[PDB]
Amino acid sequence: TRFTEEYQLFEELGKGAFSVVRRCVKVLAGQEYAAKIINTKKLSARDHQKLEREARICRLLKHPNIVRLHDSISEEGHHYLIFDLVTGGELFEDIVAREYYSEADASHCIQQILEAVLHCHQMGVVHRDLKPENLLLASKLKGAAVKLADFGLAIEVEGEQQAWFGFAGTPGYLSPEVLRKDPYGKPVDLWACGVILYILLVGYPPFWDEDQHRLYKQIKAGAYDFPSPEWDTVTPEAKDLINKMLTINPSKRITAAEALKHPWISHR
Amino acid sequence: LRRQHSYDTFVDL
Repeated sequence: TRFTEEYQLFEELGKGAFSVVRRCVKVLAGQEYAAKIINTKKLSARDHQKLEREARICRLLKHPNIVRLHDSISEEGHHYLIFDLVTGGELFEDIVAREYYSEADASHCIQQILEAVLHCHQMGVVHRDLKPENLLLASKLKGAAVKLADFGLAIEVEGEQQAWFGFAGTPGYLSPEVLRKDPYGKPVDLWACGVILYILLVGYPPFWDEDQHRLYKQIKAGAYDFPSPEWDTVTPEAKDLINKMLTINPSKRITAAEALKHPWISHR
Repeated sequence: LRRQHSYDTFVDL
């Protein structure tokens, strides 16, 4: 139907579960995109819902630090998602490669992540799954935009509505309120931002334990610290921002707007 | 620093 009529397929850029990503061109526009081609026949009822909600939620977001979903087409047994062409790979991969970021690079990175999160929150969306694996670099070039991706676990919220939206996310980045089965909302994204920022600076997470029971106990207790000597030379304002993000009471936790006005960021 | 996977429900690991 409309995908074949408007888009021209080029080379494979990546593969997922029941999905291939190819470079494509909107023929009449002459602009290149990443076309995610999904075999809908292979998807479970659960997977179908997550595709539907991803297609709806990503499409209502428009921000330079969010991977833009330009189009969503359903044909005979194939779903097509047209995204921004992003060739820099995952923030996760860049952190593994570089080991850690300078305060200047960490601040620049988290600034772009908070702008993306602020946009989501203003548009009435909670991502629920912020992690370096779900953040992509626009290109290989230094200073290339960081873009938020994979809205498969994203929810719509009405203003400052708190509700039990279910147990969802990535263990290491899960907020205390989700672990506590509490009604939750926008703040869960800011906790994940704290975990990401911690990782950016020293290249290991504030909460890790092979024993998940211990891991979840530590998160709920806010039992993180700044080990020596790596943290000894990190500025107090950097640690202050992490502390305000890793606040176990989501009501007392710094917002995306507030975080962007923090001395260590100063973007708003 | 290890890759971590997204869950849509609680599972005790």
